[PDB]
Amino acid sequence: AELLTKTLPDILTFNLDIVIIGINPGLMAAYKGHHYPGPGNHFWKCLFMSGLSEVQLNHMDDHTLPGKYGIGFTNMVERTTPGSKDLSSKEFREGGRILVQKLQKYQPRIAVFNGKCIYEIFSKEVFGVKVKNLEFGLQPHKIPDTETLCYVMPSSSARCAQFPRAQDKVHYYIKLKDLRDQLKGIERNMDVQEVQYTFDLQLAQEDAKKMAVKEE
Amino acid sequence: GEYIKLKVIGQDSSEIHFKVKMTTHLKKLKESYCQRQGVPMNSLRFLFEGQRIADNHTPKELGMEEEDVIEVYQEQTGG
Ligand SMILES: [Cl-]
Ligand SMILES: [Cl-]
Ligand SMILES: [Cl-]
Ligand SMILES: [Mg+2]
Ligand SMILES: [Mg+2]
Ligand SMILES: [Mg+2]
Ligand SMILES: [Mg+2]
Ligand SMILES: [Mg+2]
Ligand code: NA
Repeated sequence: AELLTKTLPDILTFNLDIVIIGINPGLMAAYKGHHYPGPGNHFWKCLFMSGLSEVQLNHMDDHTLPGKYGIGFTNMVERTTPGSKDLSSKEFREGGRILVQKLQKYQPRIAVFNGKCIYEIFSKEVFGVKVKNLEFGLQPHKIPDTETLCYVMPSSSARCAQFPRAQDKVHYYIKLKDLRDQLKGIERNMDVQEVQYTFDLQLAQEDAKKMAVKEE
Repeated sequence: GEYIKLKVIGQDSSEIHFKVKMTTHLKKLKESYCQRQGVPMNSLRFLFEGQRIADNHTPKELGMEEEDVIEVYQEQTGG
């Protein structure tokens, strides 16, 4: 089949702690049939760097996340296509209905929005609210008629301009892990707690470029 | 016990704030830092006002206080 007609099977089950939600399937993800295949994405690196996974995994391990990590995947819109930040209001709205339907069925503890962009779209087409001063992290609203929380993290795509490297985004994966543990009553080692991360944008871009040039 | 906020600054000017317990071995801090930065524990050295931080040093032992800065350097040349 031609790439734009392909879809990406989501990975959902009951009793999940986290569901990673993006706008729609990326080109490489749809092509390979796995969620967030790098190197143009920082998801898997951040997943390990934040301690959400025990070892460094890759897109071919996505199927193991529900069972071993209580993590699943899906997207706002199932249709594959670049420029998805500007899809029609009607397509987003319909995708939102389907997404909320799945969340109300599986009831994951936290709906994790991969980037402010997708959460902004979700709020507009589902809540009917243009969010003002959207902050990263936990949001005050839950998925319609459920106890599922909404958590917003920086986009994992390498295209994210605000955060050039995986390490510039991992802070929120760490905060997500801390929240997750709290919900499960998992003993949190309060000896050390990361509370803030700031960096120099330009040096980060240059660093990201260099590492990208080094062929392993 | 009591805790203090420490700022860990890297050579890329990244600055990472951590809330740390005064009586805990900084090994945890160094470990947390190395993992979140994606580098080996032996690839970095942590300094507090000229003093290299050992795994069994605690903020209280080093005389650290709120807002103190820890500087991190690589043990080897750029990646
Ligand atoms: Cl196509
Ligand atoms: Cl990958
Ligand atoms: Cl973002
Ligand atoms: Mg997803
Ligand atoms: Mg970060
Ligand atoms: Mg002590
Ligand atoms: Mg001791
Ligand atoms: Mg002093
Ligand atoms: Na040591």
